[PDB]
Amino acid sequence: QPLPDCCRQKTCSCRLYELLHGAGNHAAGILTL
Repeated sequence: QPLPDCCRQKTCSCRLYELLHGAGNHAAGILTL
């Protein structure tokens, strides 16, 4: 999977993606399409 954006710009937590990727990864996969 893709790396964290906030981690690249250091504008927020990197594990932020894991939050949704674990509590609902499909939510982002479908909403994005």
